[PDB]
Amino acid sequence: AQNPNCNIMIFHPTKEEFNDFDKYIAYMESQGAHRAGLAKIIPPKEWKARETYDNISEILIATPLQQVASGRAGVFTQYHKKKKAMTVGEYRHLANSKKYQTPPHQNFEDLERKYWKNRIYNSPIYGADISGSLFDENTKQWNLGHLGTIQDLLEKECGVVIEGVNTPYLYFGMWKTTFAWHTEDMDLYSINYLHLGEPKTWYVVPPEHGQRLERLARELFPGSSRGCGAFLRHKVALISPTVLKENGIPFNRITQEAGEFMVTFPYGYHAGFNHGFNCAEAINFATPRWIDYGKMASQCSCGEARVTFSMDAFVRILQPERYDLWKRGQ
Amino acid sequence: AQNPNCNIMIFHPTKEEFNDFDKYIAYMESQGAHRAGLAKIIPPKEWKARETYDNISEILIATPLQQVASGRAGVFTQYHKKKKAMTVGEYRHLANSKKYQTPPHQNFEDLERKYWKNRIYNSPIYGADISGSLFDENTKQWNLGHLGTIQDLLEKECGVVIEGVNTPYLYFGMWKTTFAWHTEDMDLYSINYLHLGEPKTWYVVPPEHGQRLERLARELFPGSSRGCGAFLRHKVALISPTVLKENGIPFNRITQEAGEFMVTFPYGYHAGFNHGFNCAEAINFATPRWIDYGKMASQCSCGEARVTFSMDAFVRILQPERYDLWKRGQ
Ligand SMILES: O=C(O)c1ccnc(C(=O)O)c1
Ligand SMILES: O=C(O)c1ccnc(C(=O)O)c1
Ligand code: NI
Ligand code: NI
Ligand SMILES: [Zn+2]
Ligand SMILES: [Zn+2]
Repeated sequence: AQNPNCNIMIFHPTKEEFNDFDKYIAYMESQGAHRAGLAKIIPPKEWKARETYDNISEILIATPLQQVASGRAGVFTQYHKKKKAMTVGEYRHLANSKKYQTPPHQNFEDLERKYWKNRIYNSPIYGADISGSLFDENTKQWNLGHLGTIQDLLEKECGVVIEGVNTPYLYFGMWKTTFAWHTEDMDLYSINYLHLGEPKTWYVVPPEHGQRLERLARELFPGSSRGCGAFLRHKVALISPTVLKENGIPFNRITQEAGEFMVTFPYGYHAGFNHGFNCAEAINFATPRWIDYGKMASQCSCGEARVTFSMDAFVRILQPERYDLWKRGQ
Repeated sequence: AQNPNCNIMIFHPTKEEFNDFDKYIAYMESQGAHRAGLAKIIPPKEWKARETYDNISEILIATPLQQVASGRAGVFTQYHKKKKAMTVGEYRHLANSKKYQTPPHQNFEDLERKYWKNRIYNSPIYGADISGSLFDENTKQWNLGHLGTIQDLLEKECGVVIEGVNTPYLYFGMWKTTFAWHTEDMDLYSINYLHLGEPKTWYVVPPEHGQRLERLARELFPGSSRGCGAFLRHKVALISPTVLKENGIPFNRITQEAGEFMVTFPYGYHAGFNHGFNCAEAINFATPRWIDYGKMASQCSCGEARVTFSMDAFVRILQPERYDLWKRGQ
């Protein structure tokens, strides 16, 4: 078996290999990349997402989110407090202000230490889940707005036509902005491109060990667990690498820099943080190998978890026994 | 000047002419098609949207709408009463039931007479604005899920990058289901493909005469006009061809059949009805010629008009003086 230790693999496709997206995902999996839950892909030197990022300041962040923490430094939850709308230009200025700017640091490891030591004592503001794309329409390779849709994948594999659409989202981050431990909706794949700015550090648990993370989370957030059998779907819980190590949870970490893609694989739990002002674009996607994961995906039915229009058909077709209960939660 | 009488033109592109969508829209306009407000395009015989429609019955209509009329036979409003969810298979069975099925009729003109005589005395159920597509992903020509986005058009023309996405919608209709007099959001173009089933009859006012329709509507719906300076944006008012003729309003009519495209042009008011069970797909789009119409588009700020996520950026960039007032309405 390839990649038995479940290491995060890094790929350097040629421009020829960068033409057929589906084919290259399949290639990565043939080398065992999916066992880690996360892979990095560095585009060929001839490739670019768009010409420049000089004209993005007028994009609106309609609902910036202030991420307020509760708990202890290595085990905490965060809630999202809505703030007034602001443009990307205004947001960038805020990110670089004395209150919010990245501190002096020696290297990525030093900054990681500072993050886990000090995150809970600040409340950074995140510009998340903004429908849109920064890929040029003329970019034909790995354009996240031009991927095959999940609805078409389900139709091709299972023969049923369903409603729903599948479009990309933008994320504008600043120092200490945080994404909580989660898998994707319906345990889909995701792909994330860091367009511009400072790095993003990722943590990931191998899909074959996801249940170990779930069990620890139940122990560490006992009230939350009693409230919902799938509370990690709420995307609010953080556990540090030190605490994961203390509890023997298998995981890996890697830092993504501007110009790099990350792919998360079905049922790969991940979490992470931004180093400073940046912009990323992400979208979910499916392959034939996903279908079995979709059929088995846990669901939140307590009502807390956010849910897109497209989710209904996924649950309806792949999980008909769970559909009525889930629908009541929606 | 081409097409000075503003007649609805019908086009028969060859398979070669069907390759470049933008180029063919520009060609139609060079022949004066836009002066009518509406054009029909019959695809080349070699073209197909998808292989079959045999597997669409499991699509969900989450919120079917019962269209309840008030007023008189030729001048009425309709409101939408929400009904329980049903699949397309269930909806098709309902459309064909004795209560809702198309009556016996001699030809399209006979059915049109019956529609305007009897519409208000029934309340048909419409499956409208369902995000999704029935085009095969391998259909490369005139695939309504693969058009250039409005956001990219605005960026190309005016140099500013904006948030937002632009995806198609499905419409499942039955006898007497009705679309009220309206122009598109921001006076955009639209394109409509009738995938399957019974015909759709359209009425349209030439863009150069849109104000004449607005003035008559103010006279015929005086309370509505007092409530909102752009109340046709609410998409609830119907005026028959007989009443339009009585009041000297220039208009044209045409019936669309399965397998045919209709394009509406900026500020072309249109209305119409379905002949029986059918399914259509539609999306808005822009060209460089649209920008001046977008800048001048009326807006509803009374709060009634529905508004997509994408609308914000359009108003923000093209109509900054109106943005604050419009935003309060949203
Ligand atoms: O905020 C991010 O960068 C991020 C990373 C991974 N996943 C998500 C998500 O919402 O799935 C968001
Ligand atoms: O219901 C339709 O077929 C239809 C036709 C034209 N326009 C619209 C619309 O919502 O713009 C809907
Ligand atoms: Ni994620
Ligand atoms: Ni319309
Ligand atoms: Zn829950
Ligand atoms: Zn209004």
